[PDB]
Amino acid sequence: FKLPAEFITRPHPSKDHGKETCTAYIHPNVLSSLEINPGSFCTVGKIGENGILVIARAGDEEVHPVNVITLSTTIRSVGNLILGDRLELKKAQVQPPYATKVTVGSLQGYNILECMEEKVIQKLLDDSGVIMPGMIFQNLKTKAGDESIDVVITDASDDSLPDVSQLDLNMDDMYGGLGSTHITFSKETQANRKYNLPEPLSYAAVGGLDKEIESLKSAIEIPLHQPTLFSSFGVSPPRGILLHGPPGTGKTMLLRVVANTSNAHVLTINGPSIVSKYLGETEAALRDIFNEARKYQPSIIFIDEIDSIAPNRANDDSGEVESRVVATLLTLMDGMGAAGKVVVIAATNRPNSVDPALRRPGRFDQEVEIGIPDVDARFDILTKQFSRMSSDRHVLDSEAIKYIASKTHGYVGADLTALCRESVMKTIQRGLGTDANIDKFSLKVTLKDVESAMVDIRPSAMREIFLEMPKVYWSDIGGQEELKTKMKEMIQLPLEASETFARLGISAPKGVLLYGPPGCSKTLTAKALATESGINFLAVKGPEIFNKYVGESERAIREIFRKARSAAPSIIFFDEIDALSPDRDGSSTSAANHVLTSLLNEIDGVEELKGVVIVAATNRPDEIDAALLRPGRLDRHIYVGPPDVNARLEILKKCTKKFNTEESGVDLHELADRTEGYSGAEVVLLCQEAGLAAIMEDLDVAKVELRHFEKAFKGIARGITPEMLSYYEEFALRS
Amino acid sequence: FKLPAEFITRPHPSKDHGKETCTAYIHPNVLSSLEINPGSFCTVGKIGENGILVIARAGDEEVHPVNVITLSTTIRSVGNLILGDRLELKKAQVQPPYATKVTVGSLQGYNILECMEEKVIQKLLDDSGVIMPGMIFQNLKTKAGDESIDVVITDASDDSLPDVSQLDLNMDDMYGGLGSTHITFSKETQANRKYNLPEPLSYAAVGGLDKEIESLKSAIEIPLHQPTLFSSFGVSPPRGILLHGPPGTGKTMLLRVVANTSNAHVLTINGPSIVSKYLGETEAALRDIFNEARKYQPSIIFIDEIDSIAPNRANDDSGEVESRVVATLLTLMDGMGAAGKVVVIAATNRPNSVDPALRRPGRFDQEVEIGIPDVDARFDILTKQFSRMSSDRHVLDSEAIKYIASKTHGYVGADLTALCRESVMKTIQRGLGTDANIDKFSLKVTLKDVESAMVDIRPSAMREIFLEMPKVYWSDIGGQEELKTKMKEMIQLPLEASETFARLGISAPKGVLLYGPPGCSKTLTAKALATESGINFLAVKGPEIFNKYVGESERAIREIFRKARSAAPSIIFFDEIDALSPDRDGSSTSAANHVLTSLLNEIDGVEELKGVVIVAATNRPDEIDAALLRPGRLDRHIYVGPPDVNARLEILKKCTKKFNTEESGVDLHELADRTEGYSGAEVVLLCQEAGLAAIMEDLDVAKVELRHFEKAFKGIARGITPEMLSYYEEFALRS
Ligand SMILES: Nc1ncnc2c1ncn2[C@@H]1O[C@H](COP(=O)(O)OP(=O)(O)OP(=O)(O)O)[C@@H](O)[C@H]1O
Ligand SMILES: Nc1ncnc2c1ncn2[C@@H]1O[C@H](COP(=O)(O)OP(=O)(O)OP(=O)(O)O)[C@@H](O)[C@H]1O
Ligand SMILES: Nc1ncnc2c1ncn2[C@@H]1O[C@H](COP(=O)(O)OP(=O)(O)O)[C@@H](O)[C@H]1O
Repeated sequence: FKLPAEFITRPHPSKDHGKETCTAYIHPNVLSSLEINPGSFCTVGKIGENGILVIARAGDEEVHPVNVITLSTTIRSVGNLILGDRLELKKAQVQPPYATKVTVGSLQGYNILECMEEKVIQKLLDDSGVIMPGMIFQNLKTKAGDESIDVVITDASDDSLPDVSQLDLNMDDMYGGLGSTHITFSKETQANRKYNLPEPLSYAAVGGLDKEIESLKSAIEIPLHQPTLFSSFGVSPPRGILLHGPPGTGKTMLLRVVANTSNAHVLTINGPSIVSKYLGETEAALRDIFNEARKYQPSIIFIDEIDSIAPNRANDDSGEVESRVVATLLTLMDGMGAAGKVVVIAATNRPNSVDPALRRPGRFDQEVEIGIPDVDARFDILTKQFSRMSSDRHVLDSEAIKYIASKTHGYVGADLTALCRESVMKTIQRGLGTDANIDKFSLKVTLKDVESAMVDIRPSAMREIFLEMPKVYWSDIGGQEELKTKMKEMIQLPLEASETFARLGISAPKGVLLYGPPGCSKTLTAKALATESGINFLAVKGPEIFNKYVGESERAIREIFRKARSAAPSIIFFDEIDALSPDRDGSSTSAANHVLTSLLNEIDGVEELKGVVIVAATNRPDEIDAALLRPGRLDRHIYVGPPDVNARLEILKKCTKKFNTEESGVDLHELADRTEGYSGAEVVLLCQEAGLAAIMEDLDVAKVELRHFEKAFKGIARGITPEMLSYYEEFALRS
Repeated sequence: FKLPAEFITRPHPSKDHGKETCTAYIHPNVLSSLEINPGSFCTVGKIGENGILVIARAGDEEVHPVNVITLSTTIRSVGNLILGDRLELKKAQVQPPYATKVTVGSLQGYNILECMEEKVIQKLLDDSGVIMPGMIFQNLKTKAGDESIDVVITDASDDSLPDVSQLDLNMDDMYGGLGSTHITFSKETQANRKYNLPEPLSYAAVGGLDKEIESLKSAIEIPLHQPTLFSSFGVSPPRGILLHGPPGTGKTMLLRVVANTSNAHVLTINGPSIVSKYLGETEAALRDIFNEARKYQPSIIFIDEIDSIAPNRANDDSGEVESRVVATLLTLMDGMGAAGKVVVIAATNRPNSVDPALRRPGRFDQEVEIGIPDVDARFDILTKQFSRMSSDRHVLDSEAIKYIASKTHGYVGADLTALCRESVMKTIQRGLGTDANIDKFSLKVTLKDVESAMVDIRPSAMREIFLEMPKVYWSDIGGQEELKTKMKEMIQLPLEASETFARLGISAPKGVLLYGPPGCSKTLTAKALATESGINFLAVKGPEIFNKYVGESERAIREIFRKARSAAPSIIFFDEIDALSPDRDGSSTSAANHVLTSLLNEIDGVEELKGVVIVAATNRPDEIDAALLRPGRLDRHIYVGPPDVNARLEILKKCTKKFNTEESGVDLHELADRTEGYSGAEVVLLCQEAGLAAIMEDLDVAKVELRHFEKAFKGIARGITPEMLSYYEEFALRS
């Protein structure tokens, strides 16, 4: 009449040896309810993963609750079982026929033990059960030397009739006291790929994320493993940790890693599955999971897609499962325990869509920010992936890895794995369709498939409000020497003399204004500074922040200011301020005035932010209001006129990188002399036109001829007039 | 067949001794239904944390109904049980093994009893129970010296095998009349933090709320304790109290403290959780709650999230749970009784979001308003927090507290608590990473972690209507003596001649206006006046009142005017009046005209605000309409022009305070003489630019040289033209 539905796993206590494989503590009523003899094998469905881990069963001592079951740490780790997964029990399969080879693998060790062995076979196969796909055991105490040693038993040779049961349980035979089947120590094989066993996630897979993953590790370590330190204080420890960022950054993998590396109980909600038609069913499920987490002292709560289950209260009054659930859960967690050891993780894609009641400092104080990987992080990810896929299947060199990382500017970490997979597909196709099913070992991995993959991937990460570490070197930029020297001076003053300024009480100007021709040297300078300084860079587009709704731009400005404040000292750059600054001449609406007063208040109004640096670039400097155009804020002004010969030569070389300079025969000096009064955008347009003319001659071309460049120069005009130069000169004279 | 659903606690009547620990006046039918011996222990589920206050059971005299149960005031105080809490009976647990040490704590006392103790052990352990966490007993009557003494039994070393029992009750075995176990009279420590017992809240915990908390105390004391006070005049006592203010200020603490300190029944609704699919079920529960509250004379009603459950009728006509619940609750509260003794507390985040039908003189006339804490209140809050934290874990001198309070101009109590929490987190992680898990007591809490915490706290309360300025004294202010006696006269007339105005009929003109070139220190003088005068101030900006929603600006203006009226005679200053005033020169929406008409009607129409003083400053006189430029309303005009020679000399002192004048070699008056066409803001800009030049010339210096000041003067223009000064003089002449 008990009718058990689901079970919860639990590690075997008391340590020592005991049984350690077939504990399977089950209430006698449940033992009789399954119509299977207790002193025999048992099966744990765990709603999937067929094979069902055939293991022997044993009785309890009347102190084991029905809802829990012990499947031993070894089996829990081998089967990729995490504390909190739903477990189901049913009848057992046929008895194991026999074992053929059973050979160790010597995980994370150099092997060659011999003396250190001391008959591992006895301590390994003496246990009842011991399923042959995988055993891992603690070092215990072997001879003199202590240390930690572990072995794995992947490799198999026997054949089992039931294809559904891939776990192929085998029996153990012995002859002795205190000889296997033709030894067991051989080779240092890794996890076998034949059975496709689930390899537990580890921190080694994630690379380039070190600082914030370490911070999260500490912030999860200090509540749970050492609660007495806080219990001495007793100041309401934090329970919620924010994990948000762009999609594809790998938050799910981080959650899996922190769940696997910790033996404590965790909760994995399915999201909308908890939502039910009944009014009180959701509350019953919430209180059930909460009291389950409270009953077992070490517990962790994982919540994903908060914006879906718990949307914003004001944004949408959908009803049913709504902010009432938020209120109930907050009230429950606000008094569930004084100190305890409980961790709640809120992993959401966009905190803005989340109810701002969730984003309260009192409860959800801890916040972790995840951004798109930079060049170093991308290189680390690629190297880790190459190490994981092993050198026997590829022939690559590290310089190609830097080249690939540099070629990927806006690529996300999720894009790299797909790029590798599609490169594998391209290599497989290029081998098959060409050589008629030749051996794939020789072809391995090359660079042409990777190049084709990055050409045809077409990522959807181009549109974004924040780009992280643009890549442009000083051998690619174009500008005048005085501007470069000045920018170096005012980037080296604050970051190297903040303490000196604090001692003198003068701080930093925190304002730079740029104005010049629309060609170049006004926008690419920000990217050059971002690449050189290695500091966080914020780019804001004028028309982008404009919205039909009035007041949205104010919220965007507040959000970007908060991001700049919370994202360490950085530099803030605006692409075009001339599209929002004019509020009188342009007869703009109240939104422009609100934006102007907001930026005026944020720059030097009743608040001072020494760490951040504000730099702006504009095309026409006159329409900016005098309130913003005041010395003290953006006081520094640079004339920065049209690019000179070497800068134009440099941008021509940059545009000629795809082509070959020596094949064309151009010395880069005649073209620079001919193109002197033009602009950088005009130079790019001329290069594009010359390339089009070259490729329309005889289809694909390996080089561009000088006649095409001459035709492009003649046909296309600069479009610039001395009037704008005189206007800039007279504006600079009055300033 | 009775099927008891839930039970509510009640203090043990008749005083005396009786049981006083194990009264347990439950109906015998419930005892028989649970299949447990009446002379055995009992437990209350109270939703979660099973094992609360294992206490022996007994029977009643068939008079007390099933719903109400009694567990005595001692157990009520021990378990922090709120009156009328929902309790679910559970089966008993096996008898306690033994008591190990037993030692008193001497709550709220200096201990050292000895002579007047007179063997409290016999009376302490003669009663059944004596639980490990503690007991609370009244002083009763022992010898002479009256007064009140209480003892708690916090510290003990009893071991219990099951971790489910959170209260681990112990048995009683002592020898006495009318040899122990290692005595019990020792130490005077507080509640043990190892067992993390829930300490009830106290009025001393909340700081900086003295006036409003005393008003709330009086408002909740008038109806209940002495209903005759209000029933003598026979005008019916109020039943509802409105609590409102910024989120996370004091509401939950007020509710919890008034619930704990009052022996009356306390009931808190679950808000939207009560709402179900059945329309009539919630309303039937509402009559059930009202009948339960009316049945017992001492009762407290707590209402939360009023806006969520009772929105504005006109704002949203959704359906289902709607104004019908408002009408039924209004009818229930209108005719519950004639005099009675019942207080209803309504804590809402937004008063305007609440349905105005609720805000009625006959129902919810009483309102409690709590603003954002000022410097003094925040300092008191921080000092109370450090007092609670105690000096055994950290050291903090008073000046650091004052500096932190001054820095945290806009922080809220929740923000301060979160900042302290993540300060402790940062200290713990820093110590761990720097010393490999060293003792945290030696490192404790310093100012560096606090500074890092306030840098990375990411404040969210900056966008607030109420703002507090930095405090500046007249010595810090450099200004001319001209008009100083005038402004002293205007500030001293309403405040120090209210009776003279009332008798003579002169009243308050309430008209002060400021004008002149930007940087003429009008805002600085207003801030200095507000700081020195020691009077309440309301910070109003130009665009701040301008709201995107139609009518929101009018509501904000009405709210700020009501706050000024109810916050004693004060001063209201507009930072930028040159935005709301212009309605004819430029194209403006009808909202600006409505605001102008409303302010014109408020300043002098129909009503006169004698107590408060209206002062404003403008950047251009043409923007002010002729309607406001009339005698009686802003008739007084203060020139407050550019600073004089002596004023600029005094200004130069403040900017040079960080530097040292002696080694500079300048006389500090010749530089001021050379700078006569500038303004105070312009002088500050010149000093800042000179400091920037000094730090950019040779980095670290201890002084600014004459050459730097000369270069700053040469490179910066005054930016002021005589024509605008002439226009200002002409405008002043005509008015
Ligand atoms: N830092 C990384 N290193 C390696 N692979 C990564 C990284 N970030 C993402 N990936 C790749 O992206 C995929 C994992 O994406 P995952 O779903 O975990 O991302 P997420 O940002 O948490 O988003 P989602 O909301 O879809 O869960 C895998 O293919 C994985 O290889
Ligand atoms: N004056 C204060 N001193 C110390 N801590 C405070 C103070 N005010 C608020 N807090 C902190 O903020 C938390 C919540 O604040 P508070 O209880 O005052 O909010 P509330 O307005 O009643 O709640 P809600 O956000 O639900 O309306 C407290 O538990 C405490 O940690
Ligand atoms: N002599 C001075 N020393 C220091 N600060 C000054 C001085 N004069 C003006 N200020 C600062 O400049 C501000 C003056 O504001 P103001 O420009 O008059 O406002 P508005 O733009 O409405 O005219 C004040 O907030 C004050 O802090």
